[PDB]
This record gives sequence, structure tokens and C-alpha cells, in this order.
Amino acid sequence: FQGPELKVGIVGNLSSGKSALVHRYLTGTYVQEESPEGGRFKKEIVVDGQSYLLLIRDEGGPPELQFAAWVDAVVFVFSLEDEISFQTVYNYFLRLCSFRNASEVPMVLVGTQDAISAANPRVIDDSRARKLSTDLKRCTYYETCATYGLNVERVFQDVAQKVVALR
Repeated sequence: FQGPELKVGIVGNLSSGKSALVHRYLTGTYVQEESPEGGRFKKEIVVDGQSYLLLIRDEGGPPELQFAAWVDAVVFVFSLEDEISFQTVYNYFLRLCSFRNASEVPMVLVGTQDAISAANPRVIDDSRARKLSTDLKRCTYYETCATYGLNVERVFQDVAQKVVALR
């Protein structure tokens, strides 16, 4: 008996860091190897003194009909060191909007720090990340770093809370 199901989709390209993000969230460990096929998971959570079963779906490509209809909320992911992943979030958001009313779907935007290094620095300015957030129906933006857990738990709690509020 784990509580009501909440449906959370994870959307972004293969350079985004989304497999690592979900894996840190579920296990507390950093595994870098990303999953081309994505992955479906579940995790018990507490939001406002009540238990919920969070259903996580990383579908592994652009949103399609079935995914777009299933989500309660979407976590969009790009890498702070990859322009293509950044542009892909916007495209993938537009494809969601083909199937769903965005105003009915809480969203969070995540810029991952994971792959940044001295020789491979950040490419995406915070101002541009924020402008992208306002295109995504003014959703909340977080930087994360799954190497050590920075904002990982905060991101999923945030979207869990947004979903129960709307119920």
C-alpha cells in the first residue's frame, strides 16, 4: 500500500544527462552510462504528509501521442555544456504541445552540470536557460549535478508537489 500514482515523464536528448538524473534520484549513486531506450521506474514519496507512488518514464526520444497523453508532469532536461541538447528541449516541448495543453501539465526545467570540466566548460548562459523556462509556460528552472546530488531530490519533490496540488 504505497499511495496514489503520479505520472512523471522525463524529456530531453541523449546528451542531456537524464538517465543519470533519474538514477541518482532513485539510488543515491552516480552512474554515467545513459540509456538509449530510456527507462520506467517507480518510487515511493511523501508530499504534504501523505504517501504517493511516483511513476517515472524516460521514453528515450521525442514525445509521442501515448507518452504525451500519459504524463501528469514533465521534467525537461538539457546539458549546460551542450547546445544541441538545449535546442532539443524546446523542440520536444513544442511536440508535447501538439498532443497536450501545456497549461494543464506542470513542468520543471533542468540544466545538468554533470559533464562540465576544465577542458569542457559550460556553453549555455543562465539568461538563455531562463528565457527557455518562460517559453515552457514559465516553469521552474534548476541546475543539477548528479555526481553529488545537487538539486536532484528538489526537482522531483517539486514536480510531485505540483501534481498533487492539481488533484
